[PDB]
Amino acid sequence: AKKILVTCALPYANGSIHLGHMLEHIQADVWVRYQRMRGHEVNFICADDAHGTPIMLKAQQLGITPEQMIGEMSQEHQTDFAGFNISYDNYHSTHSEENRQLSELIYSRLKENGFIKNRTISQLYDPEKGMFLPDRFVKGTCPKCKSPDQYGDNCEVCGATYSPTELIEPKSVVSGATPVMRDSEHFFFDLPSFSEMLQAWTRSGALQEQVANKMQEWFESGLQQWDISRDAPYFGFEIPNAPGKYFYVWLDAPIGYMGSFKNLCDKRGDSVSFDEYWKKDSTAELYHFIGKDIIYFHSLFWPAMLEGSNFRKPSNLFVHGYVTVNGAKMSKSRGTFIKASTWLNHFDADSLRYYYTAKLSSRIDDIDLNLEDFVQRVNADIVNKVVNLASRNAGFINKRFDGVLASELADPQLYKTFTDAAEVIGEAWESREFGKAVREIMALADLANRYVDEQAPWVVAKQEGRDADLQAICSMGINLFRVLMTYLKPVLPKLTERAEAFLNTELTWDGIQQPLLGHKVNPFKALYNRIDMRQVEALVEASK
Ligand SMILES: [Zn+2]
Repeated sequence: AKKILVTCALPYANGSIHLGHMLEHIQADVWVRYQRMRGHEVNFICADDAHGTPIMLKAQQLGITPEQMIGEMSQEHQTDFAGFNISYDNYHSTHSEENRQLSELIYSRLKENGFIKNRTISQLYDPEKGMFLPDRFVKGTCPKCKSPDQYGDNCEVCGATYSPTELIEPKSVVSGATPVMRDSEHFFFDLPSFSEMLQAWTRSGALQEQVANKMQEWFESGLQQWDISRDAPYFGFEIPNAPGKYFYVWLDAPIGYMGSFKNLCDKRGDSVSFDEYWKKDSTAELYHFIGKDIIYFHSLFWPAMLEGSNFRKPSNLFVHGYVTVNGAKMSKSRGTFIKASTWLNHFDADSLRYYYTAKLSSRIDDIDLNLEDFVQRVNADIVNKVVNLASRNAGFINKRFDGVLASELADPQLYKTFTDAAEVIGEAWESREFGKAVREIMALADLANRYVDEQAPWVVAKQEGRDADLQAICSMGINLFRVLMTYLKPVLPKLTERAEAFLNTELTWDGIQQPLLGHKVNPFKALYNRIDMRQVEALVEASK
């Protein structure tokens, strides 16, 4: 009955999708698929974050327009996400008319409401190229240790940090020219005016405890005003009434959440849903799945901007930790910085979806992809626990019973044990306690395989006169498989499709209450094959 709008953070347009992005998009997709299974109206919304100085400069380096470059990367990203079955209702771009109109609208309301301040700043400027330089486009000699060729605000030899204005013999990374200090008028969002409102959000109990604790540190330090403008030359949207000034990504990137939804509504010819979801009086739910590095933005700047422009605020923020591989941050030299596209050359999507889901929880702790454990766990749980219930039983049904399952459950009390677990498992999906859900599902899978072992169909099948017993045993196992695959349907979309083809039925959450009786199933080739460490080694080699 609920109306739910769910986002993931917008991938930056100047890098390929990697396993860190995939943790976030898979986590959100599992949640979204569960919510759809429970009958809710769900809109899963994302987009590429496509503006700014690094994008402008990279396109100039490539000798193509920024529009061409971001279009190519948007296609690459969407191809990768589609390969992992991320079920967006719309994937748009911050470089869009919807985002331009919403950025202009929000800015105009913030300004009319007194929340935009003008301030003159001083920044390093490349007088040959004719542009202000972000810190990382200034290089020079470390003032402390005198090491040459250091970039931005820190030295990678001695570890010192300093303003780039302290670098010795500074050079523009863009042109090689010596930069100079130049003043410019910038426009700032008066975030400190929302401090009391934001403090009340933190105490409310909606947010992850770990997230609320971080916000307390930020209130202690004191909220600052945030620059929302950039000078030309820029790739982005110009500020009304301010020639030569553009919206900085702080302002336009999250508006892409709104612009992507507006695009979806407009393409559908739906003239009511945008306001229904984003007006202050909305009864729809708004959730953002994000990582640890963007908590401050989404918990402080973003709700303040929405409040100040007369829009509703997020219902909650769902924050996850970082991905590690083999216990450490992804490492290019070790081949553990793994692209989504590369992953799919070696493994299917369901394997990684399962592995991350088995590790995920409602906390912000990091998620480790241990590659040895990945092989062991996929083979143990998918191949040998869940799919085994179908593969060990379906042959007898197809070959000796014309594909027809028994007319009654052999063990109705065991079946009820499995259906009774739906409440706790669904609550675990709902609360983002994914690891708890998987543990419960796999405990049931162990109980199902225990049942089959106890009945010993490989013995019954060779014994004269026991056809009916064999059909009963094997049909019971297949019905337990039906239930387990329903619980795993948010996690394993492709395996689920194969299971539905075998079972001749769509799997629905409520459908488990009606077992398959006197019901024709289909033959299948392997539903899921084993993986091995040779494939892991190949993936690692390919990623170096
Ligand atoms: Zn140094």
